Amino acid sequence: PLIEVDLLNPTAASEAKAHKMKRLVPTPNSYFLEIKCPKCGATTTTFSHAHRQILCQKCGQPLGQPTGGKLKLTQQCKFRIKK
Amino acid sequence: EPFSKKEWYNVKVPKNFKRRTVGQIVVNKTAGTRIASEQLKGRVVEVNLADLMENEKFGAYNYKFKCEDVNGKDCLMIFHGLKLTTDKLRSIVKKWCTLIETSVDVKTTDGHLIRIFCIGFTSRKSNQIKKTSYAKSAQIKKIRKIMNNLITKEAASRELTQFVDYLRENKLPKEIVAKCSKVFSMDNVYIRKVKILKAGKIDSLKLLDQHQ
Amino acid sequence: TSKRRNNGRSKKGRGHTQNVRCSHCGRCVPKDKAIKRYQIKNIVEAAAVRDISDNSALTKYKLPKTYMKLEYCVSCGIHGRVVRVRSRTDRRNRL
RNA sequence: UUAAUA
RNA sequence: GAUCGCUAUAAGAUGCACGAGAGCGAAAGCAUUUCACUCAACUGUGUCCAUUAAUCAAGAACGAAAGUUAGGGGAUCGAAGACGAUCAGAUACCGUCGUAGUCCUAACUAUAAACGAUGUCAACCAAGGAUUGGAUGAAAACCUUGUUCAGAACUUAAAGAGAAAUCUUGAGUUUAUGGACUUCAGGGGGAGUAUGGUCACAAGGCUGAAACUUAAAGGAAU
Repeated sequence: PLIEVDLLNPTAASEAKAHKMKRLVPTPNSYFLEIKCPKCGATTTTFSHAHRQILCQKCGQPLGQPTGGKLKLTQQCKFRIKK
Repeated sequence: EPFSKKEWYNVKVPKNFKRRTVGQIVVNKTAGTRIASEQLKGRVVEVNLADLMENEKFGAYNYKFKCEDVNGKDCLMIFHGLKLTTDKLRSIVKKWCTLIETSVDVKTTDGHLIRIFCIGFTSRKSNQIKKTSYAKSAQIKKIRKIMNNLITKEAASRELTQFVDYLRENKLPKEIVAKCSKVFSMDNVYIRKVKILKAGKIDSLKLLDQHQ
Repeated sequence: TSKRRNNGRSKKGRGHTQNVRCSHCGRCVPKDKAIKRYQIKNIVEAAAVRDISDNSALTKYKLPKTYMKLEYCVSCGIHGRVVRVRSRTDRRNRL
C-alpha cells in the first residue's frame, strides 16, 4: 500500500480482519467451548470446528453437526468460551 | 372440376371446451372401395386454445385432435396433444438466466400413457444488482427433481380428460414456482408440450361420455 | 504485431470451443469469435399491420414477433455493415 | 457478372 | 404425379436458443438428463509425518484434425472424379451429382499459427470496480453488504521496463549486471535438404550437415 501503517503494533481491528496466518504472530481463529446439554445439565467440551457428530457424555442429544468450517450447534444449545 | 367429388364434414371436440364446433374438414365422396367415414379416421386437426375457450388469455397454446368416428357428417374428436405456440416459446428464453428442462412419462388413471415436458427459468430478484442469475449444478438437479416429482403426482392421479382441463388452470405452474422458490428464484414455468406415447383403450360408450 | 490484446476472441480460461456456422457465408467460426447479434421483429411489416388489423376474424389478437439469433463470421460482419472498422484508439471501447 | 500485364 | 401440405414410421448423426472475455482439465480437449464408478482441486482444521522439496539429459504415459489396418454403420456434408456456367483460357472461385472420408469398436501414427508465438518453482510489488467457488459477521437456498482464501479476467498510471508496439497477477525489481534448474539461437539462403542412424504396414516422424552463393534479410513505428 502507498499509505503505510506501523508493522510492530497493529490495531486490534486490523489483526482481526487479516487472515489467520498473515497476522504479526499467527493465531488460530478457533477455540474450545463446552455445551450444556438440552437433556441434562452436563457440559461437554469440544472444538469449535469439530469434524464429527458431537454427543453428550450422558446421553446424546446430539449437540452439534459438522458443516465445513464450524460446528452447527442446535438452537437450544448454550455455550461459553473456555479461556 | 376437382371439387365436384368433395364433401365437408363438421368437426366436434369433446364437451370439455366452450366451443364445440371448430371448423369443417374436406374429404372426397365415397367410391367403390373407398368410404369417406373410413378415410376420415386418422385426420389430425390442430386448433388454438384461444378458440376452444373463446378467451384470448389462452392464446399461446395449440391443441391437436384426432378423429375416432364419423357420426353422420360429424367427426367426433379426441385429444391428441398440446404444444406451446412457437412465438411464445422463443419469447420466454432470457439470456443471463439458467434454463431448466425436464420430461416425464406418466401413466394416467384411465390407462393413457403420456409424456409431459416442462420448462423453467431462474429469475432475478427485487433487490438484485448483479447482472447474471445462474444456478449451481446442485441446485439445478434439486429443482428438476422437484418439478419431476410434483408434475407426476398431479398427472398420475387424474384421468387424461380431467388432467388436460387442469392444465388450463394455472395451479400446476403456480405450485411449481411456489415449491422451487425455496431452492432458487423461478419466474417462468410452462408446460411446453404434452404427447401421447401409447393410446389407451377407448370405448364408444366412453367416447359417447366424452361427447355429450 | 498484436492488433488486439484478446486476439479478437472471447476465450480466456480454456483451450477449445465448439464451432458455429455463419448465417450468411456458412463458414465455420468458433463460438466466441463469432459476431453474435439478436433480432426481434414482428411477422408483419409496418406497412401491412394496418391492413391485417382491418379485416381480421379475431377480437383483439395481438400480432406475434419473431426471435432469432444471427451469428456472422468476421468477413461477413464487416461486409454486411454489421460492424465497422474503427479508429486505433477507438477499438478499445467495449460499450 | 467480368477487370491480366508493364 | 415432382416442389408443396398433413399423418405415420426405422436407423445414422447431431446436441440450437440458455452459452458468457463463465467453469473444469497437464495439454490435446470437455455441452440433452438420470444412475453408478472414479478423480482432482478449493475452503475449514489446537489432526499426523518431519525435509520427504524444486528443476530435470537418458526413459515413460496422454497427444486436435488429417492419414493407415480390420470389422460395423453409411443420414448430412464431401479431398478425388463427372457435368453446367464465368473467362482469352479456368484443370478454380458459383451451381448439381458424387467415391475415399466424416460416425462407433480394437490397433497404429505422434504432427499443428499444438499460441499467451511469453519454460517450471519461489520472494517483493501503485490505485481500483466487477466476477466464479468457499469460510466468516450483519441484514429475512435465493438476494444486498463487511472481511478473508483460491481462480479466469478487466480499467487507470505523470511510475518501472523496452527499439517501439506494448507489458503491470510482468515482458517490473538488470552495466546499481548473480534466487534455483532445464531447453533453445548466433546475418540471409542452400535447408530441416543430402547422407548416416533409428522408429512406422505406409505416408512420414526424431537426429541432421557440407559445397557454393550473397550485403544485406529482418522487427516496431512516422
